[PDB]
Amino acid sequence: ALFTAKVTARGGRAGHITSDDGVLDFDIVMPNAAAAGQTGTNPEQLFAAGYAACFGGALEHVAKEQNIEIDSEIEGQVSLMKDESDGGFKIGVTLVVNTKDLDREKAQELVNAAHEFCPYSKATRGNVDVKLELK
Amino acid sequence: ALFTAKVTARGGRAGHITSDDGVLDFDIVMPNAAAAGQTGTNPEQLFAAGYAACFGGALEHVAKEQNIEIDSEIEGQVSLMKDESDGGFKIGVTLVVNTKDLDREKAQELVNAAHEFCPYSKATRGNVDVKLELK
Repeated sequence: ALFTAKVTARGGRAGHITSDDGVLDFDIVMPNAAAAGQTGTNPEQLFAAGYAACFGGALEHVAKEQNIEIDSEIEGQVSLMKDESDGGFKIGVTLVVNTKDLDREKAQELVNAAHEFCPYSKATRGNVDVKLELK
Repeated sequence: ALFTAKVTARGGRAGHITSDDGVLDFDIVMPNAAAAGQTGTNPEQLFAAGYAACFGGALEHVAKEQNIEIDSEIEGQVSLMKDESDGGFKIGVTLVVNTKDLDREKAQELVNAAHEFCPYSKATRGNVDVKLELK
């Protein structure tokens, strides 16, 4: 292990998360948060944030390998969905990649390489149908 | 989609994340590259948060399905590891489930059930070593 990040979640779908280091400190909120005057995050948003960040790191590393400096914005879009197999729930993911002035052919190549490197892509491979979009 | 969470990552390993609602607004700081004492989050910490929350919520639900009102505390521990398959990186997860004032046998049963329910468990199936531990 290079490092272990620790976060404690108390109390379920209306609960609260505090990272070991205090950097993360939030309520977990339900769909009616605005109406109820609550503020916070949820597991989908946390997923979106992590995957966006993971993918940016991966894109930067693959580019580096080719001595390319990239200026990127990655929008992670994580959807909660009904799991008809189960009567339960599952996740859907889209990543919209903005690589600014990078030639598009190169952008396409590095996005694919990034998807093979990013630990979140590896963790979800074959379970989630991760859609990759360039702009 | 029931709902879609959206978060944008600017840059890479030392970049920044901002959720669309501004609730998450953080610099990316890797614990292995934070010599100046920089404050921030990372993909492993966001995943520890998210999976702790998801599992706590899953636990709550399965317990309620068994007519049990559970008070839950879950520590997610997400390690970044070397991946010898490709000389790259991968994540490992441990979840430490604290079920207070509750029978350990029933506790384990409920942990087993929450793991089938939690969408992050479904998402990572077979690709991440996920350890479920009690106390």
